[PDB]
Amino acid sequence: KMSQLERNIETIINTFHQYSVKLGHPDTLNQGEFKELVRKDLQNFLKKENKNEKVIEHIMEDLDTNADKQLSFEEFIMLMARLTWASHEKMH
Amino acid sequence: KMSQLERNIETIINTFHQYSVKLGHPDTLNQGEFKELVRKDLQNFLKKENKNEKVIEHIMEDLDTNADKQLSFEEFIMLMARLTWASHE
Amino acid sequence: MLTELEKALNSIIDVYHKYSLIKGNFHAVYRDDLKKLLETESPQYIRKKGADVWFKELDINTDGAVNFQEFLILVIKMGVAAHKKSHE
Amino acid sequence: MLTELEKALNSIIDVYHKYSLIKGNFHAVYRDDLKKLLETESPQYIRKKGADVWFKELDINTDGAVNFQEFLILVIKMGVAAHKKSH
Ligand SMILES: [Ca+2]
Ligand SMILES: [Ca+2]
Ligand SMILES: [Ca+2]
Ligand SMILES: [Ca+2]
Ligand SMILES: [Ca+2]
Ligand SMILES: [Ca+2]
Ligand SMILES: [Ca+2]
Ligand SMILES: [Ca+2]
Ligand SMILES: [Cl-]
Ligand SMILES: [Cl-]
Repeated sequence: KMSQLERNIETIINTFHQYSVKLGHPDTLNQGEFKELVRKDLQNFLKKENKNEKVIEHIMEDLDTNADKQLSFEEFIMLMARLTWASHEKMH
Repeated sequence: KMSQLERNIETIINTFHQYSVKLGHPDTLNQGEFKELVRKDLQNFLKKENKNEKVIEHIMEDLDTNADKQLSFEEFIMLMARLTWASHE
Repeated sequence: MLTELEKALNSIIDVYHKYSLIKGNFHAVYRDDLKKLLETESPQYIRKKGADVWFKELDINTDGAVNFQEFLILVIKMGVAAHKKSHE
Repeated sequence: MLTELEKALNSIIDVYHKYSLIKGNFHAVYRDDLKKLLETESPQYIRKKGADVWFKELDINTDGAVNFQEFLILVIKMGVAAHKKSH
């Protein structure tokens, strides 16, 4: 009964939750949680970026629009849209 | 008195028009008009693509959302935004 | 091996493709196509806005179509709303 | 040598940065920054909508800022409207 799109969104949310709850505020990602999520769950889409810890750091800084050193889900979803676009583009 | 953003938008509109007006509907780009604009005015941004006429045709076809073989300004501006984004990245 | 998260992102592209292929330009979803997408793919709290209201919101360049990057606005808003729900 | 069209596209990025560099995250334009942007950069037929309405319309992810891709929505709407006016 859950649609294809709804399942994909639930996958995103559950993956964010998996890491956000490890430490600190349970609904945001701190830097270490973000790094863990990217290294494991985006090991292909961010393969080049993962090779440099400082690049992963800059991506989180850029996403962290209220500059509180954590990523809310609202902040994080923008990465998801950007990566979906990037994947769409390279399947040309 | 025109702002910087306004000047940049005027440049876009006037570039579109330089080509759209030459032939056919005066406020849309036909295929030859789009090709000319891309060839000359996007010679750097679309340098690789310009080497293949079929690549440019496909770009236009993608942008042509009402499938009328012409790009309206509405359709064309989506390219300008994509290109700004690509430059930014 | 793509991860489950990566496969979810690619699946989002596939959802869009399901609807852009119905008619016309295959990189465009038109008003009725979006109505069908909202009805099949989105929850009631998203649908209740109205397909025409969503279409007007998503069609940034007002060319009468929703392209893939415009569709991503809906996906972001759906994501943000579902996340809110999942802890409420 | 960039063409004049290409320089116009790069200048759109400069306009965003004039405002995104005011405070906080350099990839973010906050609600007060966006108000200054509309007042300085956009014509009356764009400004009259009001900075709060525009901010809500551009802040797609509701994170309290307008990023560069969100700003491009405003640029698209301003271009379409300007094009309408010019004829
Ligand atoms: Ca946390
Ligand atoms: Ca934050
Ligand atoms: Ca023409
Ligand atoms: Ca057309
Ligand atoms: Ca279609
Ligand atoms: Ca559109
Ligand atoms: Ca800023
Ligand atoms: Ca935002
Ligand atoms: Cl049609
Ligand atoms: Cl701040």
